[PDB]
Amino acid sequence: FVNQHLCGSHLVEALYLVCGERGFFYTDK
Amino acid sequence: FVNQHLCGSHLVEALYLVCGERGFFYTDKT
Amino acid sequence: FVNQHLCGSHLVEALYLVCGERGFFYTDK
Amino acid sequence: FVNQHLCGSHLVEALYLVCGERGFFYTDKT
Amino acid sequence: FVNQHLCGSHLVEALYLVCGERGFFYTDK
Amino acid sequence: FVNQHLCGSHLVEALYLVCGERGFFYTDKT
Amino acid sequence: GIVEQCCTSICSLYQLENYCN
Amino acid sequence: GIVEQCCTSICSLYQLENYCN
Amino acid sequence: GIVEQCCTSICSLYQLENYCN
Amino acid sequence: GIVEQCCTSICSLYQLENYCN
Amino acid sequence: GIVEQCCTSICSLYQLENYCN
Amino acid sequence: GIVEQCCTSICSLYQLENYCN
Ligand SMILES: Cc1cccc(O)c1
Ligand SMILES: Cc1cccc(O)c1
Ligand SMILES: Cc1cccc(O)c1
Ligand SMILES: Cc1cccc(O)c1
Ligand SMILES: Cc1cccc(O)c1
Ligand SMILES: Cc1cccc(O)c1
Ligand SMILES: [Cl-]
Ligand SMILES: [Cl-]
Ligand SMILES: [Zn+2]
Ligand SMILES: [Zn+2]
Repeated sequence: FVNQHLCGSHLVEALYLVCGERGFFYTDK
Repeated sequence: FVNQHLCGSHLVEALYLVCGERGFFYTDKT
Repeated sequence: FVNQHLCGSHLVEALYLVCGERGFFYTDK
Repeated sequence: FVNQHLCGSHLVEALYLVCGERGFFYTDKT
Repeated sequence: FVNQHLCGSHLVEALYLVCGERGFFYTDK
Repeated sequence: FVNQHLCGSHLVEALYLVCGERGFFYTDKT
Repeated sequence: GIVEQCCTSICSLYQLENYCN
Repeated sequence: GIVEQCCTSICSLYQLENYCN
Repeated sequence: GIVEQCCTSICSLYQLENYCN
Repeated sequence: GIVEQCCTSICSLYQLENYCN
Repeated sequence: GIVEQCCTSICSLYQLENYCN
Repeated sequence: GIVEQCCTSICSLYQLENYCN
């Protein structure tokens, strides 16, 4: 639950920097 | 919800918060 | 301790976006 | 402490860090 | 692992505000 | 990696993400 | 509270918005 | 685009949500 | 306000703390 | 996935970059 | 260190400021 | 400095990495 929603928060910001213009898809359901 | 410019990481995060379980796609400048 | 202080960090930023101008109160003691 | 403009989420967070157990109130633009 | 890498994320941002111009060193290995 | 201005906390964090186990040093304005 | 409610189980925006004003 | 809609301009929830999957 | 004090201008700790509960 | 992979064990930038585009 | 000290137990600003310069 | 290099201007990974330990 939270520990992987608080973690997703960090992931997506980690991927904005890295991916940059290329962009990314953030799903998993 | 804020009536503000949301750029950069503040966007991705707002997307993240706004979409949730669904998820999302960020392309940046198109 | 930390796991609910690191979590509060995310909460308040989640509430700035949502609440916007209306604002919010962030206490609980 | 930084001598900078703190806006938006950078504020709420600085409030959060600066207040602690006490807590706080954010109104935004008054 | 993650729980102290997600926590470091918060720490360094906590130290940017506090330390300000003085700056800080963030290592520990 | 983004081709953007990275300032303030967005820097420290990018440093943090970019350096990792190594770590880093931030001085701010030099 | 919001901490007990939101940290423990994942809160949405609509569940966060209760804690507004 | 999101960027041009919500960055260079102000973007609502509904507008911010056009970009969920 | 905080916004106008600490956003449109620069705000100290003591100033930033006027807004704790 | 990225969550299983990155939250559980620490992912670097090069490991994050797999999840790009 | 700061990680052992601050992640484990909640550090204040004054406890964070030891790790400055 | 980082600030002047990567803030007032745009900074690459390699450039951003000149500041790791
Ligand atoms: C792993 C996961 C679960 C739910 C939504 C997501 O975007 C990602
Ligand atoms: C839940 C909680 C504890 C302490 C301070 C706060 O602002 C909120
Ligand atoms: C505690 C720790 C481990 C690895 C790298 C760091 O910068 C800090
Ligand atoms: C947006 C958000 C962050 C952290 C915890 C939550 O329950 C919700
Ligand atoms: C950058 C980052 C944040 C959170 C978890 C990770 O595995 C990596
Ligand atoms: C401000 C802050 C964030 C995370 C952990 C701490 O101990 C303190
Ligand atoms: Cl900003
Ligand atoms: Cl966290
Ligand atoms: Zn976190
Ligand atoms: Zn910002």
